[PDB]
Amino acid sequence: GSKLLDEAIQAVKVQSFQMKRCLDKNKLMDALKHASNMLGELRTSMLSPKSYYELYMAISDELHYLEVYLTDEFAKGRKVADLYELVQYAGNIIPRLYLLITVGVVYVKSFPQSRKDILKDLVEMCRGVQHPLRGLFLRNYLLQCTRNILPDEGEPTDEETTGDISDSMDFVLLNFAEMNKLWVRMQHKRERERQELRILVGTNLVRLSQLEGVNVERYKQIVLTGILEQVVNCRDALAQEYLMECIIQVFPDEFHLQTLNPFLRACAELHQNVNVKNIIIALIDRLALFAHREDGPGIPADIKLFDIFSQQVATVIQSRQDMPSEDVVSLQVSLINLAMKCYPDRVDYVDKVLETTVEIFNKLSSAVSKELTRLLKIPVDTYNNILTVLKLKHFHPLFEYFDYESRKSMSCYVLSNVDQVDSIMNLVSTLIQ
Repeated sequence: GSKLLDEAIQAVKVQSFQMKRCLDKNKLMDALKHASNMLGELRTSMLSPKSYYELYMAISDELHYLEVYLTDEFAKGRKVADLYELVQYAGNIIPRLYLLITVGVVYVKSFPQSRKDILKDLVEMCRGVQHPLRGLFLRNYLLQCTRNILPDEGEPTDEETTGDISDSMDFVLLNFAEMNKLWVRMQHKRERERQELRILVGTNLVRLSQLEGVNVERYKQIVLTGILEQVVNCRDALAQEYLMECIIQVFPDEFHLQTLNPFLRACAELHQNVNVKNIIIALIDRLALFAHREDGPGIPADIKLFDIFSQQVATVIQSRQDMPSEDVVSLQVSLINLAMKCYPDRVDYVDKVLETTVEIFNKLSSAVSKELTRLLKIPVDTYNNILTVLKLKHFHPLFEYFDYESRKSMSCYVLSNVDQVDSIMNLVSTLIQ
C-alpha cells in the first residue's frame, strides 16, 4: 500500500511542478492539463483511508494553489468562463469534478450573479461519483473549496450576489445526506478504517455551525430536523453515536436549550448498540457548564431542565432492549446532580430520582454497585444536613439493593456524616450486621 502511495505522491510532485511552472509563464490550459494528470491519481481503489487521505491532502494543496492563482491573475475577468467550459470536457469524472469545483469557485467570484446556480450544480455533479471512499473525499473537497462563497447573512450589501442562507443550508444538508449514504456503504476485518472517515461526514455539521445565518430559529426548524432525520434513519450504531455526539459538541449550548425535546426524542429511536448513556450525559454536562457560566444568560426559568430530562430519560431507558443496569444508574446520577446545583432547594426532585431508581430495580454485579454508591453519595455530600436527608424516603430502599460489604460501607459513610432520626439509625445499624 505504501509503495503504491509512494509512486502516487511522486507523480503528484512532478505534475504540480509543471502546473506551477505553466502558471508562472501564464500557460493556463497547459497548467490545467497537469492538474488533470495529478487528479488522475485519486482514481485508485488500492489505498486505505489513511493513505488516500495523505494523497488527497498532497493534491488539494496544489488545487488550492491553482484556485487562488486563477482568482488573483484575473481579478473580475471573463476568461474564467473559458476555463469553466474547458474543464467540463475532461476525460475522467474524478478529475473533471475536482476541477469544476475549483474553477467553479473562481467563476463565482468574478460572476457573483451566477453563485446560486453554480453551487446547486456542483453539489449535484458530485452525485455522479458513487464509490464510497472517492465520493467521501470529493464531497469533502466540495465543502472546503466552496467554504467562503456560501450565501450568509453577514454578507456585504452589494447587489449582484445570488442565493441566500436558505440555499447554503440545502447545499450542506444535501451534501450531508449524500456523504452519509456513502459512509454506510463502506461497511461492505478493520472497521477502524470507517472510524477515521467519520470526520469527513462531520465537516458538514461544522460548516453549518459557522454559517452566521444559522440562528436558533433556522436551527430548530430546518437544520436540526434535517440532521436528525438522516441520523435516525441511518441504522448504523457507529455513525449514529458519532453524529449525535457531534451535534452536542458542534452547536452552541444556546441552541440545545431550544431543541432538548426533539434531540432526546431522537435518542430513543437510535440503534440498540448505540451508547445513548454517553450521549445524554454529554448534553447534560454541556448545559451544566452553560448554567454555571459567568456573564452569560443562564437557563431561562421557563425551561424546566429537570422535567424535560427526567421524562425523556425515562422514555430513553424504556426503549433500550438490553441497557446495562450500571448505565441505567449513570443516567439517574446525572439526573440527581442536575436536580441539586440547578435546583438546590428542590428536595422533591432528589427523592423522585431515587424512587424512579427503585422502580427500575424492583423489575430487576459489582459494576452497578459502584454506580449506586455514587448515586447515594451525591445527596449526602451535597446535603451536609441529615435533616434534609430525612426527607428522602427512597434513600433507604435503595440501600437494600447493594453488595453486602458495600451496604456497610455506604451505611458507615452515612453515619460518619451524622421518631425518624433514631429509627433510621437503628435501620442502618441492623444492616451493618
